[PDB]
Amino acid sequence: MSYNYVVTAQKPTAVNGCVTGHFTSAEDLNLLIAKNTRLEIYVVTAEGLRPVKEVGMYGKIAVMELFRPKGESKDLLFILTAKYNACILEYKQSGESIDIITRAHGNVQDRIGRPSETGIIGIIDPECRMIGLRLYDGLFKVIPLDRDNKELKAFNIRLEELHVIDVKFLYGCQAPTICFVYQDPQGRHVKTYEVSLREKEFNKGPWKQENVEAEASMVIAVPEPFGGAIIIGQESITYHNGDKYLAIAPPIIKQSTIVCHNRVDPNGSRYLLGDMEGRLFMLLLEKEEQMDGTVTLKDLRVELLGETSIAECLTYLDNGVVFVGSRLGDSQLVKLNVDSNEQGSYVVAMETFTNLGPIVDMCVVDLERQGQGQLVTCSGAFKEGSLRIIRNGIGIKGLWPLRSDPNRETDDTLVLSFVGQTRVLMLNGEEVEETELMGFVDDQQTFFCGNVAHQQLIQITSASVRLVSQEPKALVSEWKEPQAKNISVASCNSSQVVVAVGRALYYLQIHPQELRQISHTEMEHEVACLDITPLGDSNGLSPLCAIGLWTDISARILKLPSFELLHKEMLGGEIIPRSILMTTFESSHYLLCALGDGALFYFGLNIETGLLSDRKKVTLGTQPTVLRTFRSLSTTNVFACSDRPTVIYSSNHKLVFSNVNLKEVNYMCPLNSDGYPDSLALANQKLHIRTVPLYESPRKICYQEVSQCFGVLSSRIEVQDTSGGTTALRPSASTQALSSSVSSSKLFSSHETSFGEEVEVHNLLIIDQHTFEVLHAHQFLQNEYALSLVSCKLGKDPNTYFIVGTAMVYPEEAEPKQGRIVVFQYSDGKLQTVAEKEVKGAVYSMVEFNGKLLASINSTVRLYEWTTEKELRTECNHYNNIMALYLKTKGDFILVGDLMRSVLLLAYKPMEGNFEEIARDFNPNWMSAVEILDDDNFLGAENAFNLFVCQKDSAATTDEERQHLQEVGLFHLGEFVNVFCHGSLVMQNLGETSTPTQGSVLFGTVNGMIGLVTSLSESWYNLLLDMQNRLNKVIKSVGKIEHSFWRSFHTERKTEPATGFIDGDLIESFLDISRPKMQEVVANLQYDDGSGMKREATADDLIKVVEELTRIH
Amino acid sequence: MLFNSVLRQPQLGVLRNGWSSQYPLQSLLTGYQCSGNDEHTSYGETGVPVPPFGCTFSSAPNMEHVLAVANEEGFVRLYNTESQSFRKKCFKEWMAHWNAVFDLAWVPGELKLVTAAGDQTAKFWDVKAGELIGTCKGHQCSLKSVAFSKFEKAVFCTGGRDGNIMVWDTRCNKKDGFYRQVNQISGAHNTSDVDFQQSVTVVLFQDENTLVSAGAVDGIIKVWDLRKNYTAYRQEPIASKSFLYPGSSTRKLGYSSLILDSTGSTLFANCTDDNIYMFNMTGLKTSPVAIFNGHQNSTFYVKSSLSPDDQFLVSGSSDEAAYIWKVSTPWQPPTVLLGHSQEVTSVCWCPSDFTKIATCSDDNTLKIWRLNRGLEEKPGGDKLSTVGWASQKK
Amino acid sequence: PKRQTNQLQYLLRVVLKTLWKHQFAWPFQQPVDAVKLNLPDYYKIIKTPMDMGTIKKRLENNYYWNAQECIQDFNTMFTNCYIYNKPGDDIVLMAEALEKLFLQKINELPTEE
Amino acid sequence: MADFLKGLPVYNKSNFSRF
Repeated sequence: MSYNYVVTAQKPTAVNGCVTGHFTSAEDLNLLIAKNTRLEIYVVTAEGLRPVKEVGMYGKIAVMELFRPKGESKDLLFILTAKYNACILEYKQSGESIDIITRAHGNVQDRIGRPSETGIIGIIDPECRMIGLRLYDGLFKVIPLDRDNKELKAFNIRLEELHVIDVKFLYGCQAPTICFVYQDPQGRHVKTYEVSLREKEFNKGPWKQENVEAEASMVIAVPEPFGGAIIIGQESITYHNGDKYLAIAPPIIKQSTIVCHNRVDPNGSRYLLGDMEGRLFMLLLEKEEQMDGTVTLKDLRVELLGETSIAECLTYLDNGVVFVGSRLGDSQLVKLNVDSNEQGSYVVAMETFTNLGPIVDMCVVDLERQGQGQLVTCSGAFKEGSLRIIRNGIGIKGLWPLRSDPNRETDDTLVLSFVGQTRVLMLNGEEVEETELMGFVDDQQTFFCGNVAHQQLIQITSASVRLVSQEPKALVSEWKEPQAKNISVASCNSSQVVVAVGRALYYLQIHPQELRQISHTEMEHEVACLDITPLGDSNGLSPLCAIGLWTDISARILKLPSFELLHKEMLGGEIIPRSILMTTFESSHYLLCALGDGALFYFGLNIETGLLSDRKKVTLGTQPTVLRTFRSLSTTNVFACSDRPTVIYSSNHKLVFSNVNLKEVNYMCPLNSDGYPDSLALANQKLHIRTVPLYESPRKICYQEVSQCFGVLSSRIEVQDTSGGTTALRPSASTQALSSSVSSSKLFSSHETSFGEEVEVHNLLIIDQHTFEVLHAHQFLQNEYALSLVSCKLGKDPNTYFIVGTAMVYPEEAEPKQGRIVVFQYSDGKLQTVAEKEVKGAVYSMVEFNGKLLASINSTVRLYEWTTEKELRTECNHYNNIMALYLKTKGDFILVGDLMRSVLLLAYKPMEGNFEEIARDFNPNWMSAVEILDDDNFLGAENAFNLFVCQKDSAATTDEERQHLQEVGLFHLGEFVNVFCHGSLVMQNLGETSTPTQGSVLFGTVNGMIGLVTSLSESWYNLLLDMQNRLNKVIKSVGKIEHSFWRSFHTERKTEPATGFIDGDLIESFLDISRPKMQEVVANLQYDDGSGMKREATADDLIKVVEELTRIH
Repeated sequence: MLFNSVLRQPQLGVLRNGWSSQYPLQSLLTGYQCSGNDEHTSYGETGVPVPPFGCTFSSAPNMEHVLAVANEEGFVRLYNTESQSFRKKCFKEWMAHWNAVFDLAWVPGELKLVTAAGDQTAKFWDVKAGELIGTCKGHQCSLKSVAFSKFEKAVFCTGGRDGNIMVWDTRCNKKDGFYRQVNQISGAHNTSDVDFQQSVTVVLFQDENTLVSAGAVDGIIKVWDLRKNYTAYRQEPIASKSFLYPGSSTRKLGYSSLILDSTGSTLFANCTDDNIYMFNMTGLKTSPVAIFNGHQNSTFYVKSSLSPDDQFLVSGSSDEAAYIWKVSTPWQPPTVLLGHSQEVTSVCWCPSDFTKIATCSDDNTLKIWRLNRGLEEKPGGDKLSTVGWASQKK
Repeated sequence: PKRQTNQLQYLLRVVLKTLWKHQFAWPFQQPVDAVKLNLPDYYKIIKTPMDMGTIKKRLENNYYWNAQECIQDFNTMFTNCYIYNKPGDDIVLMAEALEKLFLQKINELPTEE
Repeated sequence: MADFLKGLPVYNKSNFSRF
């Protein structure tokens, strides 16, 4: 059995291209960005970048532009995905219903043809007549824009030039005219063609071919005032227009090559060009008029503006601001100031959209030190690599829950706090000051206060009853101090106010139209807030007077007037929680009392009965229920808050354990002010991100709990100059470290570079778990690339060791030949080496097997034993592989990967000592990631954005038949998966109580998606696949694209449909449709629970199932 | 460069290098080895070695490792190349033709094959049952090559030494147990001006209605459209696409063998002027973009093959060894695969394994070579247990 | 009395091989017709212009009854190439090189067992 | 005074002149 469920915890956030136009309406600009498949449209406004819609398409969006045909007000959008599917989208809005309609959908994949090396290029005629696609090598797809072509019937034109490096459109031509730069054995040339749809061929072209430089990157289309084409490449900027060949070689563009570009001035008087290193160059077009009417170009200029993120998208929105889109870094909203500043650069950032980027590795750690797991990844690359931390959630002690002012709020009453007193100051905004005034008593300090009825408020003061207000204006019912008893385990509500003044007391509910004598019987149980909490604001009758008491916790429900006598069950519970929480959706009220003494009662309150509940026995301390309320929406519930950390989700009668974003909650609740959405009230978007910038690209990360440290491999790129050996480029975290160390391997001593060469130096950084500051940065040797890291316990040695494998790399050789396996110990402050163990090869990935160690030398799986004399000794070898890249272990099973071969599961032989080959997969896969799910299922992630799971079938005969593993399940994730890990964001225990999560596995991809993979049962999988197929039949796709077509396995040669893999966004879209759509689906479903009983297909019964499925999300 | 690509893959993420794969494995060509255990010897029924001609892999699911070696005595054999059992390597062997076979083809994704020879017929066998399913009588002279469509499994092509080319459809019903030619073209490659010259050498299937053919002395490549029917067509057939010979010698040059990539846009033709030309089919460029030289194609019996990822070309030679060229860089010297005493006549790279490559030569021995890295092997023989080695031309 | 004798194995295994591995035997291993060669005299002079592809079909079909009947249809092949194929010509010359080789192996063909 | 950054095209002034 291997039936897997895959879901997406966090959406991808790596920008793949940007457009700007009047998409939503003809009066506002837009910013449309499609990260990997998720397409978000932002409407440009004064408040910032307000999102208006995000959609999920079944395909990796690759070609994106906006075109405005004649006869249409708002311009349509053309989308081409990585599965060769073309869609034309239009923004349709009717008052509030926002939807995107597909005016023309089609499939443009050709059975024959080689895919292009650059990728996929889409071009639009400036007058919006036809669509040009550079899909396959040697072909040029052309789609007419005639409205009868709803099915997108295109035609392919054959051109003589095969290796076309770029193709774009021209300007000012009556007929559709394109220009392309191409590579031939004679060099790189630029040629123009006049494409005509009437003859369906290519004409001669406006101007002849011109020999451009050997490194022409891409072409820029200059608008009508100047026309022609712009060719930018490494060390060259040229302008070609008929008889004009104005070319310059600026000395500033020499460092790197331009990647992205955009046009700012509508007439074409200014351009922005990106760079590989993040520099944002600007291109100036100097114009001049000759005689009358004719305008030509004077000269070209380039200028450096500043440094930005790693530029893959550049767009100019409005008012001198630029959207800097990034693939390996966070996106930026930079501002182009007219005047410069210090360290002169006209680029100043305004907003930073977080991007997970190329997640290389990840690991699960426990900062809380309880036993649960939080993710930490080595995000980013090049100069902007960081250490972003992903977690689950949603000395400032004490809050202001008094939302007295309906709109002004801020701070009007300084309600300051100590033991059994009252500090209430009149404030003007958040101005708080330690200027004690004698007008109001200030030696007192408040816990709580309340209102009674008809705003006959009470000025609680020991001196005199001086009501500073206009409504009551009387000395009636001041909160007296019979024994100097201020709020000391005391409280009051608002609908009714029951106090305990001394011991004999006339019920203080004597207010205008609020008269009652119920708490007149002598109460022997003085409660903090002895009262009832109504079901809304009902008063004057007795709809539900049954509340109960928690002093003895009896089945009898004690109403307030009774106060009877029962068995003396005064338990040890006296510790106070924070609150019990008003939290439900529309109409369901429950009573999850905080009975943390034992048998935590998460009552699913049946109002009438309230008998029992699903009890989760969490044996914690002495914590009874404490009544407290803060209100945010139409909510009526409470919350069990026992001693050992318990943070819950809102459910019917069950519970989960999670984290609140605040790291300390004694008397805490955040604000409701909606002023700053970027800087939220998150003290320290369901998953929260904490960013620690290292200013250098990390490679591998591991955690040690004995010293509570993070060991991270990192690579720093420095320009190598002969004057001084090597000079740094930017100050990274390695240079700005508290300590430093340089490796010294005397036995392993074994070229020269130029002044313009660059050197990648690999370092190991030790980072504290609390402050996340670098402590020690051990620097490796020259031409030393480090490719592994593991903190492990070896043999009988009580110490834990950081083991790093590394290899020499020289520009001459293609494969490393010599390497080493270095062992470090972190005693205090300094990393001390122990052993070197020089190995002729290249270490790739190392995992602690069973107290010994296993290596991943090229074409070699070796076992090393940590002897008593502190050195590694070889134990056994296995050479039946090309070279083992990624390796995972579980028990006695060693899942060995290969870059072009397949799963190579090996079994250790304790009696023999050498490895054996139980089975091996015999298919070509081009593997990229390996994981072992269970004792039988082995899962892998590919280089062509694919997922698969194979099994070691035990039904085969006692022969070579069992030596084969068949691909049980296949899936097309559509993303380049990079790392697999074990854990979950939910509290990681007690998940076997019929919950459909049999083993949770995280995966992190290159584009920055966190994903969950779990296992189900056979009946669960069959029901779930059937319901998914029914929903796919019922629901309408965003771009008229089939879900099964998109999820089907698709390599370069095989296109078998996806089997044995339940999808994640389609399953969770069931909760995002209207009730008639719930009735359209599940109309004749079975909903098999046992074998054949209870076949009714209740919509709520499937809603509960989907909720249980999305609990692990 | 391979290690650099591997290291840079996680940070950047999927970069296209021209061909249908990444990781430019150029540095592991000099690691192909064939031990004396994996080598296979073809022994005749009378005891005399028989030189195999025609040995290709398969495409059926879960049985892609079987080989299709056929010797000159008609004893067609089906082997197994993956498992290391060393006992009874010849899984199947039977008599299909009473004459000397010439070429073998398999229907994609099925356990059936087609055998061709000078019997003037083509036999359609079902190897899962071992029965003579079909007979394809209708050739006036001997047969030379048979090919199956990658996309279509029911129709296929057959070319004869008479200078005739007909497509046989298995969906058609035989009238007396003999198949009938659905469409026939006569004199497909006749000299520009019934003999040794009027004979098509290789006929390959491009897509569901296109055929690429090359003959003996015309020296040109003719691509026909099978949608345009040739029922009567009482004239010399015209070619939808024509590819002339870009040579210098004025002799009766020809194309010994032809192969296509995994897509169908690049065509590699091994001419008999010690050259291999590569042509583009998607474009309209009739001139060859790239050529390869170094192997001697003196005999019309030499074939060639492509790697599964379409990166490297392997071919026979008169140097008693196989030659391997890199597609992207033809200027570099090739890699020679020494070990064979006599002429190599056919080489086949596995369509679903970069490692196993089967070379069947005129030395009456078929050798299945596999990648051999990790020079620090366990002891027990250095040169004794080795009958072939890879070397760079220098 | 029909029976199996080592001489029919001779003409059925390796003498039939020499018939099949016979040089200049090219147009006869295909059963002869008239429309394909546009020679109508072949079927009008002789009622049954049989070739030895047909005798191959019939010996693998085991239709032949007597060894005398088998050698009689073989010398009927002889007689057909003598009566239709004109003597004193190139065609009867290559058919007679064929005839020389068959005379040699009918010398090689022994008696029964 | 510099022409490379001067007179950028603008919509209504209350577009990016707040927050």
